[PDB]
Amino acid sequence: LHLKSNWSDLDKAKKLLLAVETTVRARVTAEVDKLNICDPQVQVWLRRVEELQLDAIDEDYSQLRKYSCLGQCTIHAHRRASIGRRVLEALDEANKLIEEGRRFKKFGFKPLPKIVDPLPQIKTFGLETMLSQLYDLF
Amino acid sequence: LHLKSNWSDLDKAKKLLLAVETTVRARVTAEVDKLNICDPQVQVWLRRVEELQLDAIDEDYSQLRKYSCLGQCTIHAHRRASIGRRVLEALDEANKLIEEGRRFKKFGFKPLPKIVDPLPQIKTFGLETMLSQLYDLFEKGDSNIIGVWGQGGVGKTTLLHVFNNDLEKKAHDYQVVIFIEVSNSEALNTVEIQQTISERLNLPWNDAEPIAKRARFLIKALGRKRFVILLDDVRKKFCLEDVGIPTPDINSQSKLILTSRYREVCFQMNAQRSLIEMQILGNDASWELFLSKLSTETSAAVEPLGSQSA
Ligand SMILES: Nc1ncnc2c1ncn2[C@@H]1O[C@H](COP(=O)(O)OP(=O)(O)OP(=O)(O)O)[C@@H](O)[C@H]1O
Repeated sequence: LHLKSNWSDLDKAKKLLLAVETTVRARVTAEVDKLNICDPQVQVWLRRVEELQLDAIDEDYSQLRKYSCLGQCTIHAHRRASIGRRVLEALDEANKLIEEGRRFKKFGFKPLPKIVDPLPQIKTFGLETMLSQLYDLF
Repeated sequence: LHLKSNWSDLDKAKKLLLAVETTVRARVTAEVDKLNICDPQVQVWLRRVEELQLDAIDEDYSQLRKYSCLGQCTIHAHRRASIGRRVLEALDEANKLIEEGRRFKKFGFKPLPKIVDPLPQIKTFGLETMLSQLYDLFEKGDSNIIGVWGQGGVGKTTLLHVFNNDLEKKAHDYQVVIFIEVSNSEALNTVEIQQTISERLNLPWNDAEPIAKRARFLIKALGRKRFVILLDDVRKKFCLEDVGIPTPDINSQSKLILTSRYREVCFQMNAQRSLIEMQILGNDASWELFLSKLSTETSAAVEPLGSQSA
């Protein structure tokens, strides 16, 4: 019976993937604090991690466990194939994401300097006319 | 007969796994002592080690050893398959945990700086009214710069400490609260302030970076965060952009709180309309504070009521 072992491996992979995602997010947040934009590859990896949605197969396996009351009954044995393929797909996808996740070394890059750098914006009075004149000559 | 050899290998793996877990836990404890949070991967590994529960198969094999009286009898030979699979599963799982356990090199990481940094919480008396007033201007106030003035040593620093410590009770949208002690000099020692702000924002401090470039860097850094900076006892007018603090505007949710001994310098900070005068404590508050600084051998000589003594 490989289904239970594979689902347990999926549980371990899910926990370890949560740990890896937490570490990566912490590093990316540290880079962001330094005025740096997140690395595009790391952003794609984060998107794939967020879109994994292991909760769906978790609830699906729970629903099957509701009917896992008799192994002998086969009325519900048809959906075992769906679980058997989806759990394996989630497992090897998670393994690929883990192997990629552990490998990043850079997590950000300095963005190109902005077109305009903000300056102090102290409240002004009656400067509209001369500002318009400056725009006119500019 | 591979069962006995496999169980002996499981025993060796269990002992070596206990040793590995002890070493890893020692390293994690050392990292924790350094204010560092445990590495999530190491935490998951520790959880799996704790959830291994080799004692269960140990007792199960002992129960089988009670019936291990005859190899030939099939009465208990049925459970040999269960032992044969569970022992192997425990063995190769333990081997995987060992190979992973030996490989970690980092065991912790510096956590993100807290929303509020704790400050001394010396016991206060009769500060509730002015604390409520400070909250009123901090929340309702339409001006992002709040100025407080009063006589020297009337609790301005104490009010800032208690207010900053009380901010963690209430919920707010302010990510970072910064406490700055400007009264260290009248020459505006900018390096210490920049280091404090950089430390509070998890920024990597640099030694050879010029002051003006750092000021621009912090101005950009504070430009995306709703911050609450607490200047303490400012004594001369100084440009906020010079040190790196952006002057908050109505379009931003950041609030600036400063204290001073002089009304004029507070007026110079464009905080003329978030001004509160620090009134001295009342007679009842002064009396209840006075007892807190007296020994009972003296206090029990003064505290009791009813009987009147000089
Ligand atoms: N409500 C209070 N209850 C108890 N102690 C208080 C209270 N208010 C102030 N203090 C005491 O005042 C002492 C001096 O700090 P305080 O906050 O009064 O100074 P300050 O007004 O900031 O002074 P300065 O003008 O020199 O900067 C502290 O040691 C503190 O114990």
